[PDB]
Amino acid sequence: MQFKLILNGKTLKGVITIEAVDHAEAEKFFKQYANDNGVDGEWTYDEATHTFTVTE
Ligand SMILES: [Zn+2]
Ligand SMILES: [Zn+2]
Repeated sequence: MQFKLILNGKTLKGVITIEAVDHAEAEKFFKQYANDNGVDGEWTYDEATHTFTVTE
């Protein structure tokens, strides 16, 4: 499956797409990915579009 993360940071913006075999695994990956980017934000998920957002 494919999932997207929109990073809406104060000083960094991004869009990342991954392949994953599980929805919760994708969430866990993206949370670690944002943490590793130094991005600390609030989260959303939209199942219709397979899109996570993190907003600082
Ligand atoms: Zn699952
Ligand atoms: Zn789905």
